Amino acid sequence: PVDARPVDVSVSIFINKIYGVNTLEQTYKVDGYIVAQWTGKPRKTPGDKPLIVENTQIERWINNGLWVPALEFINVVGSPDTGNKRLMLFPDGRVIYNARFLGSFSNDMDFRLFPFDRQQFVLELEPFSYNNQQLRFSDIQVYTENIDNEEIDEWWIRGKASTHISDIRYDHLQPNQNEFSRITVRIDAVRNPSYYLWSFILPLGLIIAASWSVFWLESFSERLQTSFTCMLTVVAYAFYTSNILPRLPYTTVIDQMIIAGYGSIFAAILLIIFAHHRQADDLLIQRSRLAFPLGFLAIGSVLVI
Amino acid sequence: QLQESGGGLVQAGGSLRLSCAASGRIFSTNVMGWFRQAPGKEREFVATVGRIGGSTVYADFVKGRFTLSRDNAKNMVYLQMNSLKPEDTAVYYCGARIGGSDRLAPENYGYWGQGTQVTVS
Amino acid sequence: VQLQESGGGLVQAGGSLRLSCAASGRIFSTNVMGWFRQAPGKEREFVATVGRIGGSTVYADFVKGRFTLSRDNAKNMVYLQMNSLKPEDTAVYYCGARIGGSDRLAPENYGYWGQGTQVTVS
Amino acid sequence: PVDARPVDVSVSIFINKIYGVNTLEQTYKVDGYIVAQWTGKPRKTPGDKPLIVENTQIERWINNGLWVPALEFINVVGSPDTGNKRLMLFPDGRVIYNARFLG
Repeated sequence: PVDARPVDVSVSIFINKIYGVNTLEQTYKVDGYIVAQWTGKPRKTPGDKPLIVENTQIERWINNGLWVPALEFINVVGSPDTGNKRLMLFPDGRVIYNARFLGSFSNDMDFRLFPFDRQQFVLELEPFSYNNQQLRFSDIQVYTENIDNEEIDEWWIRGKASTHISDIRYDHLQPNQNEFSRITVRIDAVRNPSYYLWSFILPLGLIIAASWSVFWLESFSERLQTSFTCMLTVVAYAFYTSNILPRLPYTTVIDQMIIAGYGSIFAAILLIIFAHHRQADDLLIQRSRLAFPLGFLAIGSVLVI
Repeated sequence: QLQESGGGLVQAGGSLRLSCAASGRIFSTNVMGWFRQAPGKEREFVATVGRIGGSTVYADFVKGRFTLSRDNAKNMVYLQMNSLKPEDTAVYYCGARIGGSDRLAPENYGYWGQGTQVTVS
Repeated sequence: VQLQESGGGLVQAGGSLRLSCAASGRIFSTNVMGWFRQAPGKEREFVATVGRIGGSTVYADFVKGRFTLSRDNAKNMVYLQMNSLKPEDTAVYYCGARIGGSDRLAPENYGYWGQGTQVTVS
Repeated sequence: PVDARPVDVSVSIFINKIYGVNTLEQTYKVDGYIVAQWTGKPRKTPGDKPLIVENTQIERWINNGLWVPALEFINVVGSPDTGNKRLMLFPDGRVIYNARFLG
């Protein structure tokens, strides 16, 4: 008289916190609760009331034949740090599994537009051993943190949490037994560019702009020597930035500004020497005090395509 | 600025619906909480929203008798108070959480309202 | 990048079709292509695309093992063998290319859509 | 007096990511799954269907005499982080071991 239909599992995910982004590894940490509910065969409980079984005691019930399927985080890195866990067994057959978890999760993250980047933090959940003929997800609900003021937070959550329930078919695996039910949660976020605009981009602009002042010096010697102090100032600034900003395998927006600075100061050095060593006149072409910042900003504009 | 209303006199066992109008820079009603202060006693917490979605924090004397709700459209919160008893007589204030790390601490609230009196016989 | 769908047409309930999407332009591989559909009045919804790990494929919940995604990286094409059709499947089946992000199931992470192929089940 | 042939083990390895290169230590992290499949002793299973034995229930089957040989990563530095693991036990004696690892 068995029931061979798939077991419908309802899932709720409570996300406490997302943090600890690691840019090079493209990972992030998630702390929260996972709640899974399904209906089994009815049972007798003490006093015909719901029965609570915590932590180690859960293992005793699995040994007695209680079915408690393992649900794997597909995109977790290593074994997640599972805290308290609990089962609730109802007389009518309901079974609810609840667990606190902390894990590091991976996803495709693109930081090229840093510090103005947007990211999709994703949770992917799937049964470890049971295909969708035995265990299928029926619904997914996600509850996040109530935010007071976002100006203090590194990331700003734009929009409600998106969810999906799909099927994953594996070729490497009877017919119709190679398909697993998967839940996908997505939290869209946008970085807080404030800190990076005032402490990094703005001071770097004043530096590059300040380097354009070499054209206002009234001597070749003064123009060429001060340029070297400017160059030294961009290099000293590249260290300050690299020491704080995240490591990546590609350049960001700030990295390109720094390169633009190197190019500006190097270009000015070639112009200072050409003007002075092409003729014997020089001071008049050095009156490019306006032409240089425009050419930089001009190129600076076509870089934004 | 915050303004309370909905207080008054009620018979032991009756109900009241306090209202707190919020005006100004307030992105969400989550920051708002209810307090009460009887004559001679200190201002004690009553209710505010919980950190995680779906949760609400209530003082231990509430015992399920009060219910905090919010109308983000009108940018407001309501304290539905039932099964009132003489012990609940006090001035009920509405506050706005201005930082800190304690939802239940009056020290972390500013912009208090004038308060609205609740009196139970 | 330019995509062109093909293979649509009319069929009765329980029939079969084989859609084809030809990619022309600068594409790193066919892994980035995914099938979507949009019936009149309904949103454009995900149908299928390759999985992150080799040998895996992501299918919408309504597929129920009926459709099967395949690819010819040489010819730079992906195929969708649709079987056991039903009236509910009638829609315009587009072909998108994942433009980034980590939600293969999200149309917002796709682009370079084609003109679409109409499929109708009676 | 006739010896038994060796047990053949088919292996499938699934590699999710290779990251965390440490140049000085000449190491790198690898996250994936490992599947090993062999034929052992025939056994009875509920309804004669394939049986799924997950995680800590595997050790109960070992104590009662199920043979599960230890497969070692020769070039793993330290004990790898094992997540979920699973045995699929068939009546005909087949065993499929599936485990998640990070090392």
